[PDB]
Amino acid sequence: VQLVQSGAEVKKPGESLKISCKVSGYSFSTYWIGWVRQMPGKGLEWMGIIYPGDSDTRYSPSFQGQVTISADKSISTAYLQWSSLKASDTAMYYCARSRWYFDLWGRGTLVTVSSASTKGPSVFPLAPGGTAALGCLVKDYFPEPVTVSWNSGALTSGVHTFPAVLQSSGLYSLSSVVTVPSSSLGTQTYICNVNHKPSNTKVDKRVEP
Amino acid sequence: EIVLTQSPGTLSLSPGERATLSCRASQSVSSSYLAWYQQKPGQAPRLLIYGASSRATGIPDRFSGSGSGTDFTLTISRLEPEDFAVYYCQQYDSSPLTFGGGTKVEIKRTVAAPSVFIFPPSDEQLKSGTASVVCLLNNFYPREAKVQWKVDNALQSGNSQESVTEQDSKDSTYSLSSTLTLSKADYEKHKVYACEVTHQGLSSPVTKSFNRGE
Ligand SMILES: [Cl-]
Ligand SMILES: [Cl-]
Ligand SMILES: [Cl-]
Ligand SMILES: [Cl-]
Ligand SMILES: [Cl-]
Ligand SMILES: [Cl-]
Ligand SMILES: [Cl-]
Ligand SMILES: [Cl-]
Ligand SMILES: [Cl-]
Ligand SMILES: [Cl-]
Ligand SMILES: [Cl-]
Ligand SMILES: [Cl-]
Ligand SMILES: [Cl-]
Ligand SMILES: [Cl-]
Ligand SMILES: [Cl-]
Ligand SMILES: [Cl-]
Ligand SMILES: [Cl-]
Ligand SMILES: [Cl-]
Ligand SMILES: [Cl-]
Ligand SMILES: [Cl-]
Ligand SMILES: [Cl-]
Ligand SMILES: [Cl-]
Ligand SMILES: [Cl-]
Ligand SMILES: [Cl-]
Ligand SMILES: [Cl-]
Ligand SMILES: [Cl-]
Ligand SMILES: [Cl-]
Ligand SMILES: [Cl-]
Ligand SMILES: [Cl-]
Ligand SMILES: [Cl-]
Ligand SMILES: [Cl-]
Ligand SMILES: [Cl-]
Ligand SMILES: [Cl-]
Ligand SMILES: [Zn+2]
Ligand SMILES: [Zn+2]
Ligand SMILES: [Zn+2]
Ligand SMILES: [Zn+2]
Ligand SMILES: [Zn+2]
Ligand SMILES: [Zn+2]
Ligand SMILES: [Zn+2]
Ligand SMILES: [Zn+2]
Ligand SMILES: [Zn+2]
Ligand SMILES: [Zn+2]
Ligand SMILES: [Zn+2]
Ligand SMILES: [Zn+2]
Ligand SMILES: [Zn+2]
Ligand SMILES: [Zn+2]
Ligand SMILES: [Zn+2]
Ligand SMILES: [Zn+2]
Ligand SMILES: [Zn+2]
Ligand SMILES: [Zn+2]
Ligand SMILES: [Zn+2]
Ligand SMILES: [Zn+2]
Ligand SMILES: [Zn+2]
Repeated sequence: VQLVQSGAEVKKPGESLKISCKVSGYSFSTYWIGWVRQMPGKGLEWMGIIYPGDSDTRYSPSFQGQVTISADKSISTAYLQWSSLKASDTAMYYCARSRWYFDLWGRGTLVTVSSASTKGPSVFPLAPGGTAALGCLVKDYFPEPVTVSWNSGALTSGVHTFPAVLQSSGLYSLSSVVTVPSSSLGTQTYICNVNHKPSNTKVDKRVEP
Repeated sequence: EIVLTQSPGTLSLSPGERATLSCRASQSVSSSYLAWYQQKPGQAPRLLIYGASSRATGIPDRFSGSGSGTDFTLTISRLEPEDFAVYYCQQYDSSPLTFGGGTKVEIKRTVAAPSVFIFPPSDEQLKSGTASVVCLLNNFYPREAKVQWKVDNALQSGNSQESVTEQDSKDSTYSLSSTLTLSKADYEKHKVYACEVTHQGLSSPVTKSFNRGE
């Protein structure tokens, strides 16, 4: 059994959106199937379930009338749709088979809703009693994600790449730091490698004391 | 709707020990229709237990559940490294099929004080008109800590953001960054930039500071 969810979505407020979950390996029409929200940093929230055989639905009151759950059994697909997205609809959305407990889960669809437009990050050095710390500040990008490595992946021990934060501006920012021997600052080169695929940006920043 | 209360919010235990997680319902759940799920960072949840006490397919014997009515328990009888995760209960009796708020099971270790580092803004960023000051608290335990920003010895609220890592795989600690962001014009109106850190492992607060331009 597979529940295959549609790809990440990046939308403006007010726009409509339909995301999908296509099942294989069981009788789609004889089990309930439903949707769970998870905002980043929060727990799970039940949205509703549908019985594809006849499209009976059960909705949470906090989502009813904001979303529609639907199903097309001819292609074994369930759907979740919004007629008018709000920024607060930014979340991961999971489909899962419902028994009524959720026994088989899709991998999730990330939905980002923002007035922001695609933007690559700026990368600034965080320049450096035995240990020294240095890093890179990856500022003002949209949407997620960025990836950060150090020395093209040869430096991993002591690296903390922090979760992104959403700024009041609507752009994301994160820092990546690493602790190293103070004695190495004169003698080793430290470079943070940053990739932001949505904007096709690759940036290497040498971080010097 | 039925509200599910999970306690404690966080359990701190050692490898090999037993975790007992609680899920209390505001109204009685019929027919033991209470499920438990595990979620690891970056992954979808997975089912552990259904019917309050039945193991889902493929789930190992160290996970068990019990209870009825308004009181339910999840037991992880021997904590393996994979088991330090977040756990959710859900009732699937009455629509809406509500989740509890989650319990995190973390690794308990000895107290470790943070090492603290402060980073002034880069000249490259300053050219662009903004100033970000970064404070790093490295490898501390437990997670509780306080960071305060001071500019010319005045406390700063509303202009900083924090981020915390998941627990470290090698030494079971946490790290935290706080970033204070000002316009360059505002940054140049002040001299002393400081972050002050309090933590159980510190006998008194640690302050790291710099003087802008000096
Ligand atoms: Cl549509
Ligand atoms: Cl049914
Ligand atoms: Cl949300
Ligand atoms: Cl939420
Ligand atoms: Cl986020
Ligand atoms: Cl909005
Ligand atoms: Cl909103
Ligand atoms: Cl699953
Ligand atoms: Cl927005
Ligand atoms: Cl923008
Ligand atoms: Cl020292
Ligand atoms: Cl991210
Ligand atoms: Cl990364
Ligand atoms: Cl993140
Ligand atoms: Cl994120
Ligand atoms: Cl790169
Ligand atoms: Cl460079
Ligand atoms: Cl409520
Ligand atoms: Cl309670
Ligand atoms: Cl607690
Ligand atoms: Cl063990
Ligand atoms: Cl029963
Ligand atoms: Cl397992
Ligand atoms: Cl086992
Ligand atoms: Cl075991
Ligand atoms: Cl976790
Ligand atoms: Cl320890
Ligand atoms: Cl610079
Ligand atoms: Cl305060
Ligand atoms: Cl002035
Ligand atoms: Cl100011
Ligand atoms: Cl001021
Ligand atoms: Cl403090
Ligand atoms: Zn995010
Ligand atoms: Zn919520
Ligand atoms: Zn029906
Ligand atoms: Zn109702
Ligand atoms: Zn909404
Ligand atoms: Zn900026
Ligand atoms: Zn060397
Ligand atoms: Zn490169
Ligand atoms: Zn309520
Ligand atoms: Zn109580
Ligand atoms: Zn508590
Ligand atoms: Zn976690
Ligand atoms: Zn995630
Ligand atoms: Zn073991
Ligand atoms: Zn496993
Ligand atoms: Zn560290
Ligand atoms: Zn904090
Ligand atoms: Zn580590
Ligand atoms: Zn350590
Ligand atoms: Zn000022
Ligand atoms: Zn203080």
